[PDB]
Amino acid sequence: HMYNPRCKDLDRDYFPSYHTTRFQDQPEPNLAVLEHFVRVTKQHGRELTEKQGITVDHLRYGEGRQLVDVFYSEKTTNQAPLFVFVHGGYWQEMDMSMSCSIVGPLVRRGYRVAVMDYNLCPQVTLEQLMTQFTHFLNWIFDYTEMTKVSSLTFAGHSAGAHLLAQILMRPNVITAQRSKMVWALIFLCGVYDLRELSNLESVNPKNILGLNERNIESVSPMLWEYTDVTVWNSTKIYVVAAEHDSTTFIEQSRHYADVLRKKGYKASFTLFKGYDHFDIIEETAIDDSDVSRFLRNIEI
Ligand code: NA
Repeated sequence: HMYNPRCKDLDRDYFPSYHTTRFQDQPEPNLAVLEHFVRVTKQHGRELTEKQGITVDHLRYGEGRQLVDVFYSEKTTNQAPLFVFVHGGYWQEMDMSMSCSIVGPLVRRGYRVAVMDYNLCPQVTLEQLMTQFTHFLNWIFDYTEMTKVSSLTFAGHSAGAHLLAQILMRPNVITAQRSKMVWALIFLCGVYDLRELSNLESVNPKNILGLNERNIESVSPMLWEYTDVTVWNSTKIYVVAAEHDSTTFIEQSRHYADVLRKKGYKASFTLFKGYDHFDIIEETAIDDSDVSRFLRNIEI
């Protein structure tokens, strides 16, 4: 429609699972690319604590699904930097058991890694899920200050890249000092402008995101009016889109990166050759992978 001027189908251009070049021997490649996603990532999660010698602390920032699993190696100092991952799933699915592919190589490079969970729609309106996420940001800074670690990196995939993007507009929580602690913000294949997808029964069935004409501003990072930009000048921001996403996905990332840059943040856009929306996460469990080396390079 808008981010894809060649568009025919929107229910296809808003489900990344259709733009994969993988599983093409299959009648429904999309179902295949999800089955695979769910399976391998759960495998990655069990392997962390059953074969990799990594330790996990089970914490929470709130009731029920509002959990933080903190992964570390005991051979490494407790004042290690902290890497925070915010998972995807269209605000309707995905959980901790599928969110920990990224942990292993980072722990092996000397990070502590916090992998968080959140409540889904429609248990919350997206709008509420977002005030809950604000509580998680307060919790994670409260927690790092406790351990007097003063270097953090945040990464969010997909709907989690969208949820993460509020860190730049919650200054009553994220002080200038807190901002100063952040080395990088990484936004993997997110959505930033919800205006289109809001009116779809395939993405938003029976309006479970609880959106409407009045809160569309609020839930669209694309549309905000950024202030107090200079306090983020120590933080590098990387908006990433995968080569084989939807065209809509890719351009949203590209424009968000532009919005960010024009407003004067240190942001860049990347189009990541060979990846789709999903294997771009799957492969974070492999230290040698392309995406791994990308995260490594952010450090210099
Ligand atoms: Na540190």
